[PDB]
Parts: sequence; structure tokens; C-alpha cells
Amino acid sequence: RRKVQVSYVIRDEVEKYNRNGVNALQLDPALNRLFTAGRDSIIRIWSVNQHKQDPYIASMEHHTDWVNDIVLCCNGKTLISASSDTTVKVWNAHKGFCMSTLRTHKDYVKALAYAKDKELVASAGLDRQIFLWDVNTLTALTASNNTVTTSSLSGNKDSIYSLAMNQLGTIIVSGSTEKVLRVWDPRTCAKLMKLKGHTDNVKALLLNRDGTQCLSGSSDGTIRLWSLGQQRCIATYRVHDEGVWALQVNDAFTHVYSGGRDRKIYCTDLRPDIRVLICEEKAPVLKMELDRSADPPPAIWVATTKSTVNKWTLTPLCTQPDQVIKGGASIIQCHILNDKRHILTKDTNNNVAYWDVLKACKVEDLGKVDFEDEIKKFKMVYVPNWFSVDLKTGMLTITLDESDCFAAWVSAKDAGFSSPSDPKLNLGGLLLQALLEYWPRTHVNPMVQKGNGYFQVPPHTPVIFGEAGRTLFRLLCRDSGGETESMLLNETVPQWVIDITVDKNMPKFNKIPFYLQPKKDRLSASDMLQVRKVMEHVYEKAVLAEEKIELLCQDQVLDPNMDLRTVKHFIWDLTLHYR
Amino acid sequence: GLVNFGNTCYCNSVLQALYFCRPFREKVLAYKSQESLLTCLADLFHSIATQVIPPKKFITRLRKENELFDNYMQQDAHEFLNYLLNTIADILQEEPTWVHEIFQGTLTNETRCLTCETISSKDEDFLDLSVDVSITHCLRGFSNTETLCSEYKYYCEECRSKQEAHKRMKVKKLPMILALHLKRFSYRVVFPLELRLFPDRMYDLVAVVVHCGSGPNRGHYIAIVKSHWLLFDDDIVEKIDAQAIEEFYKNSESGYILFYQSRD
Repeated sequence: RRKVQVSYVIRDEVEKYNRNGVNALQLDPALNRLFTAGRDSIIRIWSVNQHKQDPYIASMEHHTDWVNDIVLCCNGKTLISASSDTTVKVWNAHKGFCMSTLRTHKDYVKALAYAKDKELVASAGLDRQIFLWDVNTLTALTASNNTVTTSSLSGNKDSIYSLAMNQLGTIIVSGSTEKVLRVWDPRTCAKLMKLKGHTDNVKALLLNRDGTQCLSGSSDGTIRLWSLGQQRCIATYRVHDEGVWALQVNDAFTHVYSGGRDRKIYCTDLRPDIRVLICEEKAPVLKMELDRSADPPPAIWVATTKSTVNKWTLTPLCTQPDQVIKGGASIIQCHILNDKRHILTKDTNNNVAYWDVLKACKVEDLGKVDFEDEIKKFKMVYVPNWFSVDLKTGMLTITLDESDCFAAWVSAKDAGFSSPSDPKLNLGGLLLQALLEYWPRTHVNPMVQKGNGYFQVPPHTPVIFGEAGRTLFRLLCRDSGGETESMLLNETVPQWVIDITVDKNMPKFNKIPFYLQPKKDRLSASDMLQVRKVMEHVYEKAVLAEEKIELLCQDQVLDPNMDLRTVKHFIWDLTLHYR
Repeated sequence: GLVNFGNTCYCNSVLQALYFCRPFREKVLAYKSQESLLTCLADLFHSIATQVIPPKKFITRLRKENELFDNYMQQDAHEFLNYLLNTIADILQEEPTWVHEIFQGTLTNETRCLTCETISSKDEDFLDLSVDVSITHCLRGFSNTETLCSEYKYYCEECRSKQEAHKRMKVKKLPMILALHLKRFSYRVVFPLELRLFPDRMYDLVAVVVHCGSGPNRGHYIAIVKSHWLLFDDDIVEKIDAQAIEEFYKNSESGYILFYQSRD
């Protein structure tokens, strides 16, 4: 399970709009800029002015799975993300690119945390580990040399879902699936206090500038304010009806703003029966961001499991959103048509589309035809499996593994590919050649060839190398060639790939033994041998044989353009009769 | 009586505990009426109501079909049961089924995702039931949740991804003969003769299978059954009285597999 797979994603060069829900928000009041963090591995940037028609500024693309939390520092000179790909990445928030990557987490990295004063940050995740990093090193860190003083933090029983540091860089608290809230001192890694009181999962933590009292929201639906000074809960607060997953707080640290599976965005004050129902969002609320433009916080941005992000303004308080940042459709259903090179999807807008998996592109959109009846309008053939598909990013992420990547052999003919004769061809094999097309090692000439020879994958297509959870490396097909992106290949691409793409060493054929009988006979053949060629054998036991021999499995007559594995897969050791 | 070929009581004790499952014994005698592991068991069963017996016919076939018994060492009766039962449950589905009618029920296992907190719910079947250590509660109600974490996260609908989650189970449909089985990785585990289960269908305890020792692959199995009660250990066949059950609830001896036939 520290064995390596090769993934890629099927997507337009630019995906302006979030093609799945949003897990985290950041706001730069200096530059009118908002950063969302997608459940599609993309941090996009936006301009908040009423001015902007489409606000969209840039896309920050380096993750492989759900980006889960983001944090701006040095005044948004530097952004830091964390994702389900185990990585905490570190960016340039101004230009819009990814400086370095931290792979020290062992599972989905869930929450991030920032103590502005001391400029220290913390990442935490489902691997139950908490890490500390001093920012000024991470901004000096690269893709070639990312070894740095990493402090670690210890205590947690179970998977952590939230994390928060006081403004001063003196207190840090985590909340996990143990209802308790473990607390530490950052500058020493030493433990401070347990904080028993909850009955469920705590997805949300906040602190006061001094970190003397703090808040917590939970999947029990309760907001609890704690006095760390007295290591005790001082008040519980059931405004919400379902688990609370999102919080924010005013500069005075007195009025709370919350939101959950409810969708209800209440806001209450410690002075707690004066609750202010702001709205009822159409989707569960993931996280929220306040505007600190001026105190009586004007408006609060709200991110959900829905692709579109709104801003709300300050029996319902508001009714319509004051802002709309639009969003993409999410593919939610899939189907692989059994030629095993084509796929039919269906997005949240009920748009059905037909794709080609091997060439890594869309064939067409089919408006909104009945999906499950469109899957029929269904060639009767069998090709072995070679890839798998996930929709975690709301996009087609395609995965190739050593175990069976090289299963699919088809005929150049039967793959569309021209042949002025007809050779045998391995699907995944051509593909790896075509994803690492621009990698100069792949440029071996056997007895200068670059590519596979039949097709190319779209140059913007991301190529990904993840352990069966950690993601080890990621580049776009075109950038396979840059020296910096190529010492990293020699470090990462696994032997099972090298063998085919670099050494051009082609793999096993699959033969099929079968019996033939009108005394039976023992034969064997390539599992993609045309039935025609078997009738050609019967005569001697070339077009003349179309007229004469008839082939028959399970007493059904055989189409003489069928390959053997189709037959055994459907009609049916395999046995065939003759006449 | 059935001879011991050396640590082969894992079989002898399941076979005679299935032999006192009335519905199942009947359908099998009608199957030799009209050469796989099912013909071997029939050939066997066909010859016990006839007249101590060597089951060498059956053993020969079992361990040449499944290499998890083909050694001198012991085995685990529940592996065998589930093997034997499934391996009939399809040997018939080829040529729902008479086995399915008898032993099959279903359970609900509910899967609460932690990112959405969706209580997703789907069902699945069972021929037998494996549960861990009062019996009355384990069936009537639920399991106790067991998390899903490192390499065992759950695929969510809402999430369209694999995210952490909570599983637990509950019997959704009791079967005619409830094949029941208890953990090992021992106690004072209590179990009644009549059992009030979910229309309250309650069950007479008909057959059971016990284990001597302290680990389930080096000790010794035996059998207790419904007589028209009796105690069966490999060469011996002696009667026992219903109060000699509570003895089996260091090598503090427990039981293993309970069969509850319905009062139906």
C-alpha cells in the first residue's frame, strides 16, 4: 500500500467556476480579494467590488483532492492550503502560484490555524497529528528542497476536524471526534488542558486576541464558550437544530455568528436570547467569513456544499443574497461503456455527456436526454478493465494501477486508429506514453520517437502520482519536460511505469485456452482473436471459409467479427462447435 | 457418532448441529433423491438415519475443494459453517434456494458519514450471524458503533467521495433457523432456550456448538441437540439434561454457535 498509482483529470484548461462545493474562505481587505477553497482541489481568487462583472481573478491549481482549509499571512503575500491529498501547500497569494509542499501528514489534512503575532502556523488532520511551522522558512521553501524545522504536537486520541490559534501565538486548541478539547502552548508544544463538556464532533474553533476564553461549535448543535482562565465551560448555547460546522466573531468578541446542517445563519450575543436569523441557505453551511472592513460587521461571506458562493448582509433577516459568485455543475453519476475506452457522465444540471477516456477528452454534450436510457442507445463486446473513476472533485479523475492497467488489448482497427496493417495495442500502455509524452526519457528510439504514436493527451491535463492516500507528485502533461519537473520524475515515477514508457518494454498478452468440437481439440489464442480466424482453421482441419464453417457456443451461432473474450464473457474452459 | 480423524471435530460438531435443524435435514434427504460437496453430504446424511460412523467420504471432498482445512492442525467451525452453507447456497442457485428460505434473513447497517452527518442506510443479507459479547439485546436492537478510518473510510453519496464514518447493525428480518455465532480475538455469556424476538416470533433453542480451551484453533468442539436432549462428542453419544447448559455461559469455558429454530 506504499505502492504507486498514476492518476489524471479530465477538464478544460481553465475552470473558471467551482465544480463542487467550497470548504474554506479567506478575505484580503487590502486588495478587495476573496479566496475560496474548493471540494475540487482548486483555490480560486475573486474581487469583491460591486464593480466587477465576473469577479474571477485567477485559479490556484496544485491539489489533487478537496482543499479543506486556507490561511493568508504576511498580509496575503503568502497563502497556505491543506488538503485531502495529505499535503499542506504553501503559495504566493499575490502572483498566484505554489511555492512548496509539505507531506508530513499521513491522512486528509482537515484544518489550519494562524497566530499572526508570532507568525507561526499549525496544520492538523485525520491522521491525528498536529504540526507547527514558522512561516518565514516556508516562504523560502521550494519544490526541490523543502526540509525545515518542523515542530510537532502530541496528545490527540482520534481524528481531528478543527484547529485554532490565539492572535498572540500563545494558545492553540484542537477539537476532534473525542468530544474533549485538548489545549497546548505553541511555543513549547506542552499540553495545557483537556476540556470535557461536549457530546459530539467539534468542527469549529475560535479565540479572543489573548486566548483567555474561547468558543467551540459542534455536531451536537451546541456552541460552548469556555474560560481557559478557569479551564471550564461557562455557557452552552442551543440556537441551532442540527450540528454546527461554521463560526466567526466580531472584534469585541461578544456576538457570535454560526451555521450548520440547519442552513440557518443565526447570530446571538453573550448578553443569548436575542437571536437574529439572517437566512436559510439552500445548502448545508461549510464555513463563513466576516468582513472587518468596519466593525459592525457589514456582511458575511458564506460557503456551502453548493458550488455557488454568496455574501449575506447585516422569521428571516434577509431573503435574497446580496452577492453571487457563480459556480459549475458537479458530475455525480458515471458510466463506463464496455468498450472500456468511453464514458457517459451526468452533472448536477442533469447534463449528460459522452467522453473518451483514452484520449482524455469530451466527445459531446447531449443536453439532458434520459441518462439510463441513453446508456442503451450499448455495443455487445468485452474488454478487460484497466482504469477506475472517482468524482470527489466533481470532475473525472481517472486512476491507473499496476495490477491491471495493462489488461486491455484491442486492435488498432477496433480503436479507430488507422493502419495502412492491424497491430495489437494496449490501452493504458499508449496512455502512459501519452501522459509522459513531453518527458525526455520517454524519447527512446528502439529497433527519435516521442509520444505513443496514435494520439496525444491535451497538454493541460494534470498528471498525478499518489500512493494507493498520500500524493507524491503532480504536473501538467506539457510541463513533463522542464528540468525542475524532471529530477522530480526520476524520484517518483515507479518502475512499473518506467518499464513501458522509458524502456519501451511491452507487456504480457493474455491467451485463452478453449475446446473446439462439432473428439474435442485443445486450442489457445490471443483473447482478442477474431472468430473469423478460428473458422479459417476449421477449413484446414480465405473468404471461402466465411461461406463454409459455422461456429457455435452454447448452441448460439457466432458472429465472425467477434473476439473470443467477448464470447466467453457473454454467451458462455470455453467450447465451440462447428458445422 | 462420527469418528475423529485427528482434529476434525470442527466438522463433526457442525454436521450434527445441522442434522438437528429439522427443515434443513429434510430438504437434503430429498436432494439425494434427485458428484460435488453436496452429493457427499447427502451420501453422508443419507447414511446416518440408516443405522459410530467415519465421515471420510465427506472430509476427502471438503479439503480437496477448500485448502483451508488440508492440514493436521485444527480449524474454526464458523469458517466451515459459512463455507458449507454458502457452498450449498450457490451449488443450488446453479442447478431463491431451499437453504436461503431456511437460514437467510437480513440486517440493516446504518452508515453515518462525518462530513455531512448523513445517516445513509442500506441493507444486506446473511445466512449466519456473528456477534460479540446478554443475547436477548444483540438481536432485538442494534450493534455498538465501530468507526471507519485509515484505510477503511466509507464512500458517501452526498460527499461523492470516501470520508470517515460510523457503522453499526440491527437485525431487519429474522430467519427461520437463526444461525448465531459469538466472537473470538473467555466470559460468562448467558443464553436461553426460548428467545423473544421481533408479531413477536420467538425461538426454541434447538442445536448448539461449544468450545473447550482458551483459543479457537487448538482446542476441541462438541454438540448439543433436540431429541424428539443429547450430548455428542466425536466417538461418544450420551444423554444430558437441559440444566447442564449453564455450565457453558483461564479455560473458563463458554459456548460458540447457537441455533434458534422458530416456535413458528
